[PDB]
Parts: sequence; C-alpha cells; structure tokens
Amino acid sequence: SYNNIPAGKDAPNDIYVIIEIPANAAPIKYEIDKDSDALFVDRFMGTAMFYPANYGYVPNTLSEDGDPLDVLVVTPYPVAAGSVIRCRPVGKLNMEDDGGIDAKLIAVPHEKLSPLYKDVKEYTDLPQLLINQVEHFFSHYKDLEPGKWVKISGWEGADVAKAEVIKAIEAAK
Amino acid sequence: SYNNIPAGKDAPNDIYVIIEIPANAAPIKYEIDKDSDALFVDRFMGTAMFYPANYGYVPNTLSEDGDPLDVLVVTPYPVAAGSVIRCRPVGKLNMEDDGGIDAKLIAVPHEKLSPLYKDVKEYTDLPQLLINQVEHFFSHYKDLEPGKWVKISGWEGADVAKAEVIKAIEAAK
Amino acid sequence: SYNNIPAGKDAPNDIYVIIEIPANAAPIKYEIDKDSDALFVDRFMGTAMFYPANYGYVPNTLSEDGDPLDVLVVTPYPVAAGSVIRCRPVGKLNMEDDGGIDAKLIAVPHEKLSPLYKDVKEYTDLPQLLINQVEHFFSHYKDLEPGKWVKISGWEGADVAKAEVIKAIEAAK
Amino acid sequence: SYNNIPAGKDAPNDIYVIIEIPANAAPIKYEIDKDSDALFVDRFMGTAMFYPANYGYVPNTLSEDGDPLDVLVVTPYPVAAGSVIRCRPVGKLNMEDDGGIDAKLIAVPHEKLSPLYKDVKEYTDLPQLLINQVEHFFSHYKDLEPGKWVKISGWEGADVAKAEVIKAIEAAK
Amino acid sequence: SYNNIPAGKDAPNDIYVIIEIPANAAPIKYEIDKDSDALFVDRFMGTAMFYPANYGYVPNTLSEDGDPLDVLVVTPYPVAAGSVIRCRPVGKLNMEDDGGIDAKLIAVPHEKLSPLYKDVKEYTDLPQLLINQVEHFFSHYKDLEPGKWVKISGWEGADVAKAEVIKAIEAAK
Amino acid sequence: SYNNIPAGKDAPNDIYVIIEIPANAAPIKYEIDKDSDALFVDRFMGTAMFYPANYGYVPNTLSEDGDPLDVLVVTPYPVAAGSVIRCRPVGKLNMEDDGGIDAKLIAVPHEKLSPLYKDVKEYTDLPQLLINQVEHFFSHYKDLEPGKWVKISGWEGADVAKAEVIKAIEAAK
Ligand SMILES: [Mg+2]
Ligand SMILES: [Mg+2]
Ligand SMILES: [Mg+2]
Ligand SMILES: [Mg+2]
Ligand SMILES: [Mg+2]
Ligand SMILES: [Mg+2]
Ligand code: NA
Ligand code: NA
Ligand code: NA
Ligand code: NA
Ligand code: NA
Ligand code: NA
Repeated sequence: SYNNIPAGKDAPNDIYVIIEIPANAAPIKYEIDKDSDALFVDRFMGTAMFYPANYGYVPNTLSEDGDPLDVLVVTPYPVAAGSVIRCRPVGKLNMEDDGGIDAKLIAVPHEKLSPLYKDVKEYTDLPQLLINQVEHFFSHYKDLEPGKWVKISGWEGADVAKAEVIKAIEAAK
Repeated sequence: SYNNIPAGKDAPNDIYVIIEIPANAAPIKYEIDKDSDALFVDRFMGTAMFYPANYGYVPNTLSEDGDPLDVLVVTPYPVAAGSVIRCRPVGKLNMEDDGGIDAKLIAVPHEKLSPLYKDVKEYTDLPQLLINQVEHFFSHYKDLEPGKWVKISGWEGADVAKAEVIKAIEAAK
Repeated sequence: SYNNIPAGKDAPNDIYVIIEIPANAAPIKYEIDKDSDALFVDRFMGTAMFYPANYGYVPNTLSEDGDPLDVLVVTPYPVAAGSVIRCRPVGKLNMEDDGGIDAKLIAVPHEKLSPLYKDVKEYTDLPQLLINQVEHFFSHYKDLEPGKWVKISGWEGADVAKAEVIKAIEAAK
Repeated sequence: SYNNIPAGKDAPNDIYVIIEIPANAAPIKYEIDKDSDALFVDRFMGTAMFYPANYGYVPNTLSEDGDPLDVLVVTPYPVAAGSVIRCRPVGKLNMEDDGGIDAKLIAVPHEKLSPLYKDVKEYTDLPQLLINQVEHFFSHYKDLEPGKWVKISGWEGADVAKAEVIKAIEAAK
Repeated sequence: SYNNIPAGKDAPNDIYVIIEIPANAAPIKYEIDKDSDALFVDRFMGTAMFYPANYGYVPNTLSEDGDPLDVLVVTPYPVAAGSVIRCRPVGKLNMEDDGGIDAKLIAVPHEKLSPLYKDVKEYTDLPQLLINQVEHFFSHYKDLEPGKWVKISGWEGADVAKAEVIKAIEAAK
Repeated sequence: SYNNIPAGKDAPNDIYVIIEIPANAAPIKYEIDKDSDALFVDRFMGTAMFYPANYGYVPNTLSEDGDPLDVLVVTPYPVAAGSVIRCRPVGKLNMEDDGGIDAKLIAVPHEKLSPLYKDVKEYTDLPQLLINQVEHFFSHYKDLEPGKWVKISGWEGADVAKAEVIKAIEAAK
C-alpha cells in the first residue's frame, strides 16, 4: 500500500511523491483516500484550468493542514494518476488563502529517472514562464469555489523546500 | 483496499461508486478482482460502442447476480478507471437478459464534488438524449457476444433506486 | 475556401462558425490566416487554461477590431480545429481590455445537428457554472501576456447577440 | 482543393478516399462541404457508437444518393479528419434504410502505404469480428435519429466493389 | 494486492500478466514496486519510441534477473497501466544486452476476453511487421541510456515460451 | 491555399513552417499534396517511433530532393497537422541515406508566439537529450522500410541553417 512507501530513499534530496493529479489533465481533482489507498474524486474543478505540473504528496509526512506535504513535480510528459515519482525539491511557493497560509513545493525527477534536470538546482533554473504559470494557477484555480481565495506570497529556494520536507517527516511521527 | 470503503458516508443519499469503466473510453470492459483489488480486463468488447457514463459498483453491496450493485455515474468529464466517486442515485433502469433480469442505477456527483447536478433529483432531470443513449447502449453492447441479448424493461425513479442500494447493503451482510 | 461559406443559411438565427480553437484543448491559440485559409499558430498561451467551449468566428462578418465576429459554440464533445458548426446565438458577453472594449457571442448547435439544445434559448438556459467558467476564462486567459488585461462588463441576451451578427454582416460589405 | 484529387491514380485498384470521420473517434459526424472544401459538423451522433474504420468518400464520383461514393478504410491507427488515404477496395456492404437502399465499400491501404494488408484481397480476409462490428455499426448508429432505420442486406466481394467505383466515376461525368 | 494474483488460472496455457506499460503510450517506463504494489516511474525513456504491445510481468514468477518474468501482450486497444490481462504465450524473444542475456515472451488475450486471437497459436501467426517492430523496439529503446545496448538473438515458439513460464513459477518458490 | 504563404515574413530569421506531422503523434507520415493542398497519408510508419518535434516544410522553397525544405519545430505542446508555425532556425542536421545525402533544419517558435525560446539561439541551447533524440530518430525511423538506411553526419549552427533557407528560396524561383 502507499503507507509502505518511505518519505524517500534519502531524505530531502531523494524523495518520493505520490501523484494525485497529472500535469495537463482534465479538471478533476483526485485525492488519495488514506484509509483505503484508493483515488477519490475530490472535486470537479470549476475553473477552466489545468495543473502546470504533476501534483501530489510525500508519503509519511504531515503538514500544518493535517494532510501530507504537497509537491508539484515537473516531468517531460504527464505521469499516470496514482503513480510514484522519485524526485528532488528545488523550490517552495508560499501563499495565503481563506484558511490562513499554504505552501507547495516544486520538484524535478531524480537523475536515475531522467538527465533532463541535472542542471536544475533551484526553481529559478526552470523556465520563467513555467514559474509564472504555477503562481497564476494557484492564484486562480479556486476562483469559482465559493468562499475560496488564494494570494501568492512568494518563493523560497531548494534548501528551504528540503527543510520543509524534513519538518513534515518529523511531524508525521 | 477497496473493501475498506463503506457503501456510503450516508446510505442511499450519499454513496460511493468504484468506477471500473470510464465514460467515453476505449471498448475495454474492466472489472475489479475482489481477491486482489486489481483492475482485470474482463472483455475486449465486440460492438463499436462506448459507455455513455462512468460505470462501476457500490462497495459492500450484493446484488442478485452475486456481484456488487451496478451504477452509472454522470460526470462533466470521464474519471480514471479505478477511481471512486461520491454520488447520489437518481434512477434505476430495469432490463431482461439471457440470464433473467438485470438493473443498473444512474447517479450524479454529490454536491461536495460539483454544483452542476443540484437540480437533478430524478433521472428525468437529465438530458432526454442521455437517457436514450443509456437505454440503447445496454440494449446493444452485448450484441456481438454469443448467446447474449438484453431487452430494456423501463425506468424507476430516485426513491426506488435508493431502496435498491439499501437492499443490496443488507444483502451483503 | 472559407470565404465561400456564407455568414449563415439564415441570418442571425441560423449561422456558421468556423472553429479556430476546440473546447478542452491544448493551450495553443490558432487563427485562420485570411489570405491562405490555413490555420496559423498565433500564440502558445501563457496561462494554464483551456477554452470552455469551441472558439471561432462567423465568416463574411467584420467586427470593430478588424477581425470577423467572435463566437463560442457549446457542443457535447469538442470539434476539430478548422471545422464549421451550424449554430444559433444565445448570448453576448461584453468586456473591456487594454485596447478598449471587446465582446464574444455564445451559441449552441442548430437543431439539425443535435436535439440537446432545443430548450436553450438564452445564455441563462446554459449551466450557470459554464457561464461562470466563460467569464473567468476571458477575464484571466491573457494574464501572462505582457500588457494585456480583460475586465468583464456583463452579458446581453440572444436577441442582442443576433443583432450583433447582423451588424457585423453589413459591416463586412 | 479536394476537387483536384482524381478518383484514383489507377482506377478501381488504386483509389483515393478523403476521410471525413476517423476510426475510433468522438461521435461527431463530419462531412466535406463541396462548395468550400471545409469540414462541416453534420451531426452530433445520438448513439454511443464509434466508426470501426475510417469513413469517407472517393473524390470525383457520384452515387445514387447524389453524394460521392462512401468508403470505410481500415488502418493500423486512425487518420486525421480531412486527410486522404490511397487504398484499394476489398468489399461492399449492402443495406436498406428508410430512404431505400445504401451501400458502403470497405478498403485497405495501398501497399505503398503499408505492408500489413498485402494478403487482404477480399473483405473475408479481414478479422471476422471487424466485419461483424461494421455490420452492427451501420445497423444501429442511426437508431436515435428520428425516422431513421437501417437493415443489413449482405456483402459482395472486391471485384463487385471495384465495379461500383467505376460506375460512380462514370456517373460523375 | 498484486501478490494475491496467481501466475495463472491454468499454468502456462492460461496465465495472468500485470501490465506496467501500455501499448502506444507516452515514453514513461513504469514498474510495480513489490513492497507497496504501487506503480513507480522507473525512467523517462530517452529514445522517441513506444512499446508496440502492452508490457508487464507474470505474478509469482522469478526470472534470472531477480524480477518476475517479462511479457508483451497484444490487444486490440491499449489497456490501462496496472491492469491485469488473462492471456496465453505464443512466443519468446531472446536477446543479449550489456548485462548478459534477456528474454521477453509475447502473448495474446485468452479466448474468454476476445475471439480475435483464436487462430494465433505461434508468434509467426501475428503480423510479420508487428514481430519486426518488437525486435526493432527492444534492439533500440535503450540506445540513449548510457552503457546500455541490446542485440536480438532470435525467437522461439509457444511451447518454449510456456516452458519458460513454468520454470519461472518453480523458481519463485 | 498553402501556396499563398510566403517562405517567411522576414527571410531566414522569421519564417513559416507548414506542419505535416505533429510531435508525439501516431506513427502516420502525412505529406501535403501540392496539387490539392490536402494532407495525404504517405506512410504508416513501420518502426514504433514518434517524431520528437513537429515536422514540416517551408513553403515556396525547393531542396535538392525536389521537395520543399524540411524543418523540425520545437513547441511546448504538439500542434495540429496542417497548421503553420512562425519560427526561426537554430540548427541543421546533416545525414546520409540510401539516396545520397539529406538534411533537416531545427527551429523554435518566433517570440511573437512564445517567450520560452528567447535564449535559444543555437541548437546547442536546446536540451542535449532532445538533440540526441532527434539524431536517433532520423537514424532509425526508416529501419523497417525495405532498402532504406540513414547515417547521421553531424550538425551545423543557426547561421548555416538560415543560409540553407535562403538557398532553398532562390532555388524555388
Ligand atoms: Mg495541502
Ligand atoms: Mg451486474
Ligand atoms: Mg476578436
Ligand atoms: Mg452516402
Ligand atoms: Mg526483466
Ligand atoms: Mg525531404
Ligand atoms: Na470564489
Ligand atoms: Na449475440
Ligand atoms: Na499581463
Ligand atoms: Na430511430
Ligand atoms: Na547507449
Ligand atoms: Na531497412
């Protein structure tokens, strides 16, 4: 089951992300049901938007919102919903919403999976337009869900994102 | 596992359906293998038809044919095979086949998932053409499987469909 | 060629729309090149958005912006880019942008093509969420194109939309 | 334009078919508008069916129904709508409908395009299930269009299909 | 879980294959993680190639390379990643690589799933071009993975492939 | 028609490419028929490969092989077959085949279409893996077409590619 997957083979530098929503997919928000391991349809998204990168969580972590830590994973082609990507954080996007504050990490595939991201050490090494798309997506994807808003605060770098992984790991135990 | 999912959060009005065949998909009939929870290919369909809505079953139910209770779930876009939709029955389609009688419920997503079906209380609140497509699909999708036929009997409403959910729940215990 | 297609078989009630961008498609903005009739890639869209309905124009019309009159056409499944839909206006969405003002009509397929929209006489007969998605899409799809903004003004009904078709037809001669 | 394409490089054995509806596609019936060469949406199909092979017509031919001669073309993967396949008839399917009688040829790609059909000389050299799917498709695809019915009469072979191509060619002049 | 699936309902003639990579899919190599049963992204493939048939393994088997026995399964349409096909071996492809030797079986769906392969008893009953595509795919798909090469040795028939299934079954206990 | 499209708005730095085969598409080789402007199926490709970038030609040019000059165009998402991309050459790939020598240019979208390639001035500014994929694709995509082989010679830069555009333009007059 998904519970058997460690937060990573090697901590913050070498982590696993279980993908719930593929990049470039239909506007269906899935979420792994923790009791059953099944992919639940959580929402048919209102806005006509798509996730600019694969979206999921690091197993065996806990964030402030009671869910595991959220991560976007950039890949050369979208991966299957429910599949698991070995990856490496390169940044952290901070935001405020209607329920306080939120954050999403961004990660790239481990070099065992692809050579394409060898030179991507910080989120600023990704295409500037991709970074803008991610900011714009999280700023607006809930605009048609009543009582929901999101304001983008700003980014922090790979080191701070990796620190967030470690904090979420300890928080889960 | 799928066995951990209850028939619903709240009985006949708020139920779960595990999707085996997405709407508008390739003509592959999948079926969840109960021993393993895996999606098995049960048949490469003979006819050049597709399911007009997502097709699956309510967990922890038992119908007359020894399988869990069958449900079609209407959604704004097809969901992933094996995913789980929180939904609400709005009708029941009765049929005769080569092995006696059969029935399929039709359901719409719970309001937590989408506002689009708030005003859909009965199957007659859905587009008349969709209802016709569903009747025509079940009437003909097995036409090229030898020894198989299906005749449509007629529809019953949301209340009777919900009664069928409760009967199938008790039958499973 | 596209120039041979009349604005419609029967004026404002029965019109043709040449689709440039299908509903639910990749974020590529095509535009028909009038000299060649070819589909040109006009822009790889910055935002992670998709058109909520098929987008195109009425041939042999002229709008204030020197291009033919713009129309969104709702269909049960997205149509091919460059294909031509016989349809009927049901509304007009007014907006302001960086270059003044703009408007988009919304239309449904002619009854010869589908019975699904027989009861859709006004844009308010469409799902309220679809209308919201259209407003939100045009409000934000150019957010990542520098120097571009759009503010939604409001909607007018089918009669006013049809009047716009007639005005654009006369303007083209 | 499509009018510039001959019925074939070499008569009945080596012909061109302009594809209007790809195999395995959404249930949208396109038709080439002869005045403009554009792909028109002719119908959003009622039944939940798909064409088992690519569907189109032989240019510069005329059938009894005032349209060019209809052909299904089997291919290893569906081709783009509006594209043109060099092919070779292998059979003719006869039917009765509400307007009298109808027929559809079936063809395979020319050996210049693929070696896969070298041994397919007659429609009976194709998979028996494919032939059944084609019969079942034409028998039922108009079941939800009011006042439409189709009854399958039977098949004739490659030679008779090729004779039909020649008759339709002469009929167009 | 996948571990609950037997190598087959009936040995070498009637076996199960868990599909990791669908036919005709994006160039993402998935692999089932045995500890968790989850689909892991193992590699974003370097070459611009796709698997000519569905790729996976027979559960409860063990090959020389410490992984379960590899099988390609031919189907009329690609199946979902992670789904399970009841099938029957028809051949065995032998190869040498950088780590010694390797082999892949090829199988067709059980007659309960489809009649299309009733007459396919040996791999030489499949289209010759498909067999060539499979040879060419395995010969070249790792060409852009550093230090990887594959040379095709040749094929053996259905009986030898079935013997390989039995050997791998005993090896797993 | 396509003949009305100039080789470019501004010569070698600002050119048009008519796409015949989209990136990441089914293995169908289309070719624009010059007499009719229609997209012809030229070949169902034997190898299980896909074009790593959109493939087409510069209108109103002539290469040594009697066809217009060939170009690969890199885009963030594949474009529709038959569509036209405003782009800019960044490199030239030289090869030998069974009929002597061949070459393919590689280009990126004009800045009016996307900001993503502003810093891509030479083919060596693209991902090294993409360049390898292109070399490997042309080296092997005809391996299963009898009597066809291709050997890669090497690359030249943007300036030489642009010189090739000018030579092909003059050659067409
Ligand atoms: Mg969260
Ligand atoms: Mg049942
Ligand atoms: Mg405009
Ligand atoms: Mg006809
Ligand atoms: Mg192996
Ligand atoms: Mg050439
Ligand atoms: Na809101
Ligand atoms: Na039957
Ligand atoms: Na802006
Ligand atoms: Na009828
Ligand atoms: Na290598
Ligand atoms: Na060869």
